[PDB]
Amino acid sequence: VWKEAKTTLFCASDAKAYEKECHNVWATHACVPTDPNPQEVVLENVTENFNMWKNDMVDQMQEDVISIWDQCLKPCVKLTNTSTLTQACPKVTFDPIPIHYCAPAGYAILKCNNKTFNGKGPCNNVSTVQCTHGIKPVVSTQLLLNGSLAEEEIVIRSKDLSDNAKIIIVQLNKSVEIVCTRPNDIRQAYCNISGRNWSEAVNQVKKKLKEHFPHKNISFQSSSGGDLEITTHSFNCGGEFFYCNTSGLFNDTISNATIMLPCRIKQIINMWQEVGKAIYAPPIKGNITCKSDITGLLLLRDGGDTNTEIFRPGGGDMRDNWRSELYKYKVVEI
Amino acid sequence: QVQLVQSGAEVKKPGASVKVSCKASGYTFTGYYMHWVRQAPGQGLEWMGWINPNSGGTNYAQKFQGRVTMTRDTSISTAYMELSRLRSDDTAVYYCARGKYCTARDYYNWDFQHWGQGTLVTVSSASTKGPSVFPLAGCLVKDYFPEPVTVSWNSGALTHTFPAVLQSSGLYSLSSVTYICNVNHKPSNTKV
Amino acid sequence: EIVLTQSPATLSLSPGERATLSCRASQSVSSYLAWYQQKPGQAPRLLIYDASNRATGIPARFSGSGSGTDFTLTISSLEPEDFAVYYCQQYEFFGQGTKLEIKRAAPSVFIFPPGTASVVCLLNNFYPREAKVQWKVDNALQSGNSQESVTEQDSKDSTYSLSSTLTEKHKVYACEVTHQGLSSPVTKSF
Ligand SMILES: *[C@@H]1O[C@H](CO)[C@@H](O[C@@H]2O[C@H](CO)[C@@H](O[C@@H]3O[C@H](CO)[C@@H](O)[C@H](O)[C@@H]3O)[C@H](O)[C@H]2NC(C)=O)[C@H](O)[C@H]1NC(C)=O
Ligand SMILES: *[C@@H]1O[C@H](CO)[C@@H](O)[C@H](O)[C@H]1NC(C)=O
Ligand SMILES: *[C@@H]1O[C@H](CO)[C@@H](O)[C@H](O)[C@H]1NC(C)=O
Ligand SMILES: *[C@@H]1O[C@H](CO)[C@@H](O)[C@H](O)[C@H]1NC(C)=O
Repeated sequence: VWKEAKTTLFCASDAKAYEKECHNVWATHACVPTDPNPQEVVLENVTENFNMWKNDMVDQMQEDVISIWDQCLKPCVKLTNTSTLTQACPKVTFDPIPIHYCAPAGYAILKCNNKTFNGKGPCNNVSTVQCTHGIKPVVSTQLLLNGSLAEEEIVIRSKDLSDNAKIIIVQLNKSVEIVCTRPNDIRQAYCNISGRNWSEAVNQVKKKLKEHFPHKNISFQSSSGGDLEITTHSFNCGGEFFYCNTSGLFNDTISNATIMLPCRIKQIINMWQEVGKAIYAPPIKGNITCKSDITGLLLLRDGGDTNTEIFRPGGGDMRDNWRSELYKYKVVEI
Repeated sequence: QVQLVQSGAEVKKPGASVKVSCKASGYTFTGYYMHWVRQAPGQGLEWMGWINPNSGGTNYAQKFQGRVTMTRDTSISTAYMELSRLRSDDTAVYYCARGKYCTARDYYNWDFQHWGQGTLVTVSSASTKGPSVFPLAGCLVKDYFPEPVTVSWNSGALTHTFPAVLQSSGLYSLSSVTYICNVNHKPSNTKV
Repeated sequence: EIVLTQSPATLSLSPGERATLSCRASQSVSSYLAWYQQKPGQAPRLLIYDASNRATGIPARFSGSGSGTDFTLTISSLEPEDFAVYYCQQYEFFGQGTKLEIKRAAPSVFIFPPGTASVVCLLNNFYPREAKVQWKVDNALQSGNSQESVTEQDSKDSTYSLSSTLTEKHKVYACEVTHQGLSSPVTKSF
């Protein structure tokens, strides 16, 4: 009836032309209004193969989130070893909005509703939709923010878990609030999180993790090395780049409920769209603040003989960030 | 014309740190993980870790953490390995090695298709020392440091030079079996 | 996390013969395995990737097989350039190595007299590799005060050679050599 195929998806968002948010401006030019009533047809007695790691929908969501950044967050000067660029650098309003990815005629999207699918393999309870759920293009590292949350229990997703060179996406199932603020070292900011809520998460997952290993103890430690983007929970909030220090989130002793993360606001950043540095104008005046929901984690397991298996926060290609939401989906040609 | 080239042999004393270089050519440096692997004399291979040159991300073998640091400089296609707080048994030849496939291919990355030439180290309390050469009525080339030494007979006109052994003194000794043996120890500029 | 065991420890054959090398993964579930050849003082060379694919520049006489826990490297006909040490590898993990040797001699034994005295015993061009050197000083068996080393197999006769060094009180210095090619131990002395 259908085959795995590739083509040109299209995006859909509930974006008003009234708004000045940069994300909205981009959507109004490249997305169509969300179909109001979506008709999804579960398919009885069917099983379909899925590989989140070979999914070309990601490749497209990548291109698009680059697109927004290209217009949404223009750097004053961006440096590569081929090219130097200096240009207009305005500050813009900035709030990520969900994005849906629909299929044109001749094609449809298949979704895996199994609450525990790892992302590579067949799926018993498969449905069919004309458009993904709405995914907020959050760019972040170590911690996955504002995503979807696992329906029932924690899910560990990797291509080859024995390969210590492959990202480990973790989809939590109980979110954890995080509040990051720069108030009005003077580019210093901070985040607050509930130790108890975070530790509870760290355990539910450290428990889930030994399930994939034989009678091995689990440990959490800070990153082994890398650019500040990797070695910190890095992100943008209000067009400002926070780099926050998760040494108090990745530890085998989890402190009091409220724990405080030192952050710093950077004008120079190593780019994820490309290999280079982008320089940005200093932070705007004001109380820049961002309450976020941690929905998943990115991690890496130390290799080499160990009696403990250690995991460390890992930034990765952003695509992984898209993978975390586009795991459930595939593209079929009728 | 893919090439990987490493810094020259280095000799350091116990308790010190070392930084080995690995200069890459013939490909996009950020496109491929560079791993590090070492080899004790006559022994197997021991993997040390890998680095992602796009991001700087690392993974280290648990055996050494905080004794080893891996880095990159994308501007000069060069990877670096730093091993601190050296033990005598860290004496080994060090190789860097590239996976066959680009990170973007996401396939099985641990097929080491390209290797550097290796970097010989020596963790020792010993100091450079020329050999004494005694006749085997061959020649016994005793009490030198570090490796290596070369031996010829009759200036190359007479064509078994044995592998050296490491004595408890920390100095090497080897044997090679008118007859004249020409012994050269470059580190000490000795020629007998 | 995983251990690799290759067997045998040493493989001795002749050109034209079929070569089979085994690598057994301990408890492993992966199906990826690479094979490497190494010659002395040289970098390893990747022979086979992903278990069953020949690397570029590798001759057709090399084959890989296996999945699961037991894997095989096959060389249809040994050539002179094919004798070397062989490693398997999976993920970050390496096997202990297999030495592939030319299979084919009693040693010729020589003793050399010397604040220090070094006495040297030479065993020249013998096969097989197994050999025993015993130092005797005034007919007393020595222990703890000698070191030895052995050459790589000779490129012309495939033999090994061995040098042992023992490092005024005593009169008779002897090296006694035992080897299968000798119907009884040979003693060289001064
Ligand atoms: C994850 O999603 C939440 C929303 O569900 C994001 O929170 C939003 O954060 C932005 C600032 O980062 C807020 O916009 C700002 O609001 C203040 C006060 O209203 C205003 O002075 C600024 O000009 C700007 O408009 C937004 O109100 C807030 N929304 C909610 C519901 O809290 C959060 O930032 C997201 N996380 C990441 C990493 O993007
Ligand atoms: C920059 O990278 C290019 C290839 O991407 C390379 O050819 C060039 O040598 C690099 N520039 C340097 C070495 O500074
Ligand atoms: C999440 O899943 C874990 C097991 O993986 C379970 O212990 C926990 O109760 C779940 N939380 C919620 C809110 O369902
Ligand atoms: C995080 O904080 C710890 C101590 O609070 C510090 O040692 C470490 O260098 C910091 N890491 C980063 C990436 O700032």
